[PDB]
Amino acid sequence: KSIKKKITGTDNVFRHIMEESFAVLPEDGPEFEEDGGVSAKQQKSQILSERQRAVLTYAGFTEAEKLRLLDEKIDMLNKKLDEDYELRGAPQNLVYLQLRDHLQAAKISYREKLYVRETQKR
Amino acid sequence: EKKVTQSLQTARVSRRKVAHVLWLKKLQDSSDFLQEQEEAARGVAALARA
Amino acid sequence: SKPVTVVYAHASSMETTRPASSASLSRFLSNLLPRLFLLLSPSQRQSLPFNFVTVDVAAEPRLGAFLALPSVPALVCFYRKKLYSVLAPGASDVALLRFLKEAADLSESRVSPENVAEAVHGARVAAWAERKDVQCLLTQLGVAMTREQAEEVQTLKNELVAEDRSEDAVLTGGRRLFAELQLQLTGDSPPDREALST
Amino acid sequence: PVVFPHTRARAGGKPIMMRGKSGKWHWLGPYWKPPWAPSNKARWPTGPEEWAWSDPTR
Amino acid sequence: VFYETFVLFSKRVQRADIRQLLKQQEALITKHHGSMLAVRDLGWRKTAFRVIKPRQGIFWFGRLFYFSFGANPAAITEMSQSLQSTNGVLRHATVRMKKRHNLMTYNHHIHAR
Amino acid sequence: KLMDRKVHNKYLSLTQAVLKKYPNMRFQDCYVDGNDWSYRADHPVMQFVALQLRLMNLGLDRHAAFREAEQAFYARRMQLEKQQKLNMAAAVVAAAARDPSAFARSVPSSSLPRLTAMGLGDVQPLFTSGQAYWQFEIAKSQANHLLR
Amino acid sequence: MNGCSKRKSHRLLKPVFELQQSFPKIQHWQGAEILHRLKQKESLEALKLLEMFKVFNETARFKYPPPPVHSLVRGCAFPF
Amino acid sequence: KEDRSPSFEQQFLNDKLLGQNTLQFTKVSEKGTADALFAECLESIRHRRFKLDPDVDNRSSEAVEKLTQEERAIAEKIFQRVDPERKIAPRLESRGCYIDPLWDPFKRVEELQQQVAQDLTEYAKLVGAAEARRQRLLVRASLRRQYRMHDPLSEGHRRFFGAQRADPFPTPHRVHERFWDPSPDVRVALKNNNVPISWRDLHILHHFVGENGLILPRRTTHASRYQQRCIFKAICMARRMALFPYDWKPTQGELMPVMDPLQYLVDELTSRYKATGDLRADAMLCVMLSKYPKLNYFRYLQYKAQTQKSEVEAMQQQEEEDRGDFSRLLRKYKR
Amino acid sequence: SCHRHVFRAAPAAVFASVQRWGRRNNVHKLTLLVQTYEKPCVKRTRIAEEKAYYPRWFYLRYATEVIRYSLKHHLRLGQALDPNDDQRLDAVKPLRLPSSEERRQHLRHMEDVKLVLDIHSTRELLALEEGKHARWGKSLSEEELGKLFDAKRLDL
RNA sequence: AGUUCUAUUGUGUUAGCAUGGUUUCGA
Repeated sequence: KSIKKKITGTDNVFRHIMEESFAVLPEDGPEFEEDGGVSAKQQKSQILSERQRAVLTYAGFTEAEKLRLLDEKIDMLNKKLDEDYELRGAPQNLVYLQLRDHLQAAKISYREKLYVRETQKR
Repeated sequence: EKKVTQSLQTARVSRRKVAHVLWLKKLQDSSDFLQEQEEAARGVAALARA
Repeated sequence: SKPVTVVYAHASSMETTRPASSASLSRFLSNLLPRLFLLLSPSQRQSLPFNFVTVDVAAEPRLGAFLALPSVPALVCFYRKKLYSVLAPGASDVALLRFLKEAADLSESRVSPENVAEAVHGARVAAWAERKDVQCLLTQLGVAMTREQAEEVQTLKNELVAEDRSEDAVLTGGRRLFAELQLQLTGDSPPDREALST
Repeated sequence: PVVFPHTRARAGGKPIMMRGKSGKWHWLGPYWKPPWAPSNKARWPTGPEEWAWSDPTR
Repeated sequence: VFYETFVLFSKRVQRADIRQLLKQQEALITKHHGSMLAVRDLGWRKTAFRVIKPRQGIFWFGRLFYFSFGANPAAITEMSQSLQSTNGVLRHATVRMKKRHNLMTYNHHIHAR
Repeated sequence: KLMDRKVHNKYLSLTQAVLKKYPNMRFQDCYVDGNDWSYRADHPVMQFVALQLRLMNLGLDRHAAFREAEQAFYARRMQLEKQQKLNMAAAVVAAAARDPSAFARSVPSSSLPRLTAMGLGDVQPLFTSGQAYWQFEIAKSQANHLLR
Repeated sequence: MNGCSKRKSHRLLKPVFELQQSFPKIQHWQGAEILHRLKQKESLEALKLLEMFKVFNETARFKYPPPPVHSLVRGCAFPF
Repeated sequence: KEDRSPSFEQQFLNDKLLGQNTLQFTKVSEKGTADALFAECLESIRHRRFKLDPDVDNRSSEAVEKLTQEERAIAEKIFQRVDPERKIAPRLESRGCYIDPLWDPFKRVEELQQQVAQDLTEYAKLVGAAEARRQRLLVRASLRRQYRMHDPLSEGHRRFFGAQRADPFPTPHRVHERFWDPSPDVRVALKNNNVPISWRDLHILHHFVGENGLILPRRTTHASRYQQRCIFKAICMARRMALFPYDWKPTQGELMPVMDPLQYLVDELTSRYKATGDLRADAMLCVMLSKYPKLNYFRYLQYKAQTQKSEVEAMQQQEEEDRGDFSRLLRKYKR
Repeated sequence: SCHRHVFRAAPAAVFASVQRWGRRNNVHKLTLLVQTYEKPCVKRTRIAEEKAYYPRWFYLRYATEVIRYSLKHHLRLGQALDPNDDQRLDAVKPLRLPSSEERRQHLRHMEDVKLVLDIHSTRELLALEEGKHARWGKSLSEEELGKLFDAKRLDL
């Protein structure tokens, strides 16, 4: 209203609150949080991690199936690193070379874990 | 068998009255002037005797 | 176990960086309670007449809904697992003393009234009342015990509702007459026919 | 136990509206259920709606 | 039974007048075996249209007040007539206190959700 | 014709509760004539309620019939529908003859079978809620554009 | 390979000529005037089209013609 | 690090494109529990592997229209019965309750997005940064134009393809009381949280009034017989109190119930913190808590007290290092 | 009261909107009634008569809409609805993938670049499934994945 | 059918108030 006849003799309360609120949160600070509201928070509780997804996928597998499957994977992997590009010793890429080493270490680690410490549980 | 229904009727009305007391308690708590006047009254009582 | 359990509800998690109100009441409450009985040390927690337990409102959602407190902080009392009067925040100093006085009476040394002004005034640096038992206190204690059918404890409270008082008969009169009947119907020997008729 | 229904006749009379330019009722108003009306279940088969209030305690 | 009254003040009403007005009212309450419940304030309120009250002038806004009480049912007429004679009060109404719907026990979560 | 009698239609009241708990039944068979939602014998809504009334004839109560009907139809989804879908999907993976490594003159070079394992190509899953299908079409479009 | 099993034949998809509303029969002379007013606010006329649906009532000077009987008999003769 | 610029901060999340940012995978930290090490190690095998893939997997084709004008109307109307208290929208953030996390079709996006970034090897390999910049703008334009392609039920779809409007059958206005389809916006206001509407509810009576200020009939507001009489009383009384217009609709400055002014502010702020999570709102309430202890804070306290899910999640992560997956299998073993 | 603003519109077009506004509120009807004094008896019969004619007009108005709508589209509805009618897809080409039981039979009646295209294409599929070319291409039989692979080893 | 209690109220009576057609006034 342009006319100087409205409510004038009053105290502003909104500003007071805001003014006092700068102590806990500066004006230059962020306006929004990554967590978001209820809609956003639900998402974070449903999405799974990279390591979690792998365990769930192979949860139903057993020792008799995992060991056999792994041996087949490394068997063909080596065949493509000794006679794939004829006889070479300096490939331009390190895709299969880097994957072969990682799988080999896992097999060695399994050998050390026999039962817990000793052959017998006594 | 009529006496059996007498006990049931007493229990039925008893539950209805219980809910009524809760509503009145709210008013008392929610009321500010009631408490303020009451508080003041008590204070003067002891001062006059002392 | 102690039948009276005082639950102190507060929300100090949000004020970990800048105390505004939550810590203000803790400083005064922790310094006044010990002086009136003579978070807290385990040694001094056994001499109190009620079980003082603290719970955080802004830590557990299940408990927050059960109490359903419109405000924060606020003192909530209990007696034999039952709701009791709740002291709202922002009250005067006299209100706080009142709540504590009634808390120690439900369970049933104490500071005499002559030395009450010094205890309260001296506890404010950190930065009982002369009224007898309340009428509602005795009535609330007899209504719940009659279900348990006591023998020796029931007679005591029956005798403390009529002696040199003759001041409250429209409220406590109804329970007084029925209280005597229960006692007469508890003795092993048959009751007296003449006594019941009168 | 075996009990038969009672007569549908009741005291009073049918609703009547006073004549003339002054519109007013004589005995009963518009909200009058006759004793020969059908059951409420058949008259309102739809029942309360989903957006209706479940507590008419105004 | 319990009763409620909503009084709309004017711009020409100071705090002096408000205290006086309420004190007068309490006289009647006590007379009829009653007791005041609580007194609250609602602040200012915008009016949809201009109010033209005779011998008072024209106003566009006012201060809205609310107070609860309880007395005999016959005390409503006496109270209603007193407000009209007094200056400042341009509009008022008395509403009976209901069980569920009330300004005491039911004041939260109205506009939100 | 004297033996003709009129019976009360119990499906009007029984069907109201079924849709309230599971309102995702109207989506199925929507474009077909006869079905109205402002139902045909073949509609899921009519099938589920039919078993409830039949079971009650033996002596079961109204509430007990709901539990029995829910479990009876649940097995058909997991033991027949789910098994059928999964069985068919498996065969798709085997169709890896397009890869050059499938026949020599080895590590596969194309990721065609890998994509079909997650159910994205010619092998789509079957859900129950209508919201799941609404979001599924969104994903497809998203991935389509990025290819280009 | 997850498409619909049944063909699409719903009325909503394919508009057709029908009346999705019921009303008591109205006198021919009463409805004739109403229809004329609508036409003033500017093939076969609308009055005749509505008559086939049995919308009007059987008044004194208006009766529903009987079905064709003399031009609908078609029988076959064979031994037995 | 090397010249690594993922698509997460160069392609989208600017101007128009930040409107929707759906999270695919959670983030714990950079270096920490075993989960952090696996995330980067799995990434290392990738990237360089995108270069040796063949060009046959690129099954690119034109996107033809899916839903026709006559078909989208049926789907739009049938989807309102399941939730008449809300409007249909692509709620991508709540897909977990309807789609299994493992069978989520959105997973493909994650893989695909990483590829596009990696494929931009031309930044400085062949032509240099000179021309690289130019090409970047091209991709932004393309995506912005086609932003409407992800919503067939929306009006954007039709505009793109350029199809004529639908011609629904003429529905009669006069209907029996048995059939009624009130709008979602007005349906929620009628219930009023199972509370009868009174003269104090000024923000709800503004809907049941015409331009001239007359009382609408029972065939327009679509309300029950009992509440129709109550509504007429509330609006009538408000006018006598000079709290409602007499020949026009209310203004924006009079849409507030009869309550404590301070209560309004508090209540208002709580909704914002729950929908989008405004930081400013949270701060305001914090201060007000102490300043006005005599106020209702039930909703504010409950929301904060419900943040315990973050603390418990730490225990699950801590046990994950010791192969403690038994907590997840038990929850899934429901049957 | 009604107020309208003219913006990029001819005066005649705007004037046609306000004219129809009075009909909804019966502005004209009320203006004339108050001019002349009407006896209470006449209003008793007039008020009742308006409750029978107006409802009939609404039903007839909807009927005219269908005639115009159907005229521009032709067609006509008939008694075609029958419960005893299975609405099955006509010609219905799309079907489930073969289970390998019928694949072999197909090659038996198609051996004879046009018609010989299938040769060496589907045959390699069968060999690959049995595991003849590649050691990793061997698939699983249909009789060893349902008996003790899905009915007992279910994740749930 | 009838009595008691509880929810519900454009049915009878009711003095001041608000709005409005007509009418009235012109520091």
